Amino acid sequence: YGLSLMVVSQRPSEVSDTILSQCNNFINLRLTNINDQNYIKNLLPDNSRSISEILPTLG
Amino acid sequence: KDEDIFILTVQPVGIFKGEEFFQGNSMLPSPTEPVFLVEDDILNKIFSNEKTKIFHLG
Amino acid sequence: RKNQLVPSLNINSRSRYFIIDPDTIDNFDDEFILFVKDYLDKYNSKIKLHTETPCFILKTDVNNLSEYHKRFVSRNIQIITGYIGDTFYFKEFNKEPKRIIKDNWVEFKARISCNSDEVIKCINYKKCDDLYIVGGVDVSLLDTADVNIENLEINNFRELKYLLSMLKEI
Repeated sequence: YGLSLMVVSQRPSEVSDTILSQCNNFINLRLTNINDQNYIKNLLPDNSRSISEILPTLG
Repeated sequence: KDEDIFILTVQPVGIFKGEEFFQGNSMLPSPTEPVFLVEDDILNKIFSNEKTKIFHLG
Repeated sequence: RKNQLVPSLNINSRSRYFIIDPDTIDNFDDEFILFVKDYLDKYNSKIKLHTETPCFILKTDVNNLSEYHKRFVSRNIQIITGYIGDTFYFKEFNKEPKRIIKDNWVEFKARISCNSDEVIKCINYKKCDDLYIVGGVDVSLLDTADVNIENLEINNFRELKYLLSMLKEI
């Protein structure tokens, strides 16, 4: 019907998975919570799992 | 046994470009580079802020 | 000017040549050796990461260079001139110093020579990367097409040390 969502949150693990799992594109900034990196790593495409280790290092 | 091997596993926490600090990582020092021990005066410029927002915790 | 030259001085393996003119800088005879010593203690110090030997070229007679060699020998600094007395051997000027990394030994630290045609041709044969000129010497027959020419206008060795990031003040 022509609607889009931009879920912006600093605690991705606290947002409901029903809404985050429907997101196709990700703009990931620095993450320092190990419980947050683990959740977003399992939600990213498999090709980016190797490069998903830069999240705590991004500045 | 023939010689003495003293090794320290150490983790970077920043960089000094010159006379100033720059928090960061992903910097690899080339091997054989000398290693020094930091003085306390340099450590004081870190963990310090502007006088308008300094709150000494301990 | 100091912040303009702070790049290319932070690189360990990098060839730097100098065309210092003794006439321009005052008290050259009594401070040149100390300036070279404090330059080598900072730039040509590491034995594995500093693999380039700096070259110093002075605009003076070939006879006056033996006094500089004697002063360097007295102050316990190993340098090569390339002159055995009024005669230039290019096979000795363009030789790579022998390094033994077990007791921190290197055959020689710097190359201090004259401004003759033979030494100029030798420099042209093995070109450097950064060429520094002090005193406005006639740098014409050097084939300076690859090097980063950087003219320096100073009056005393303190300003030279400040420009090369060897000092915090003037």
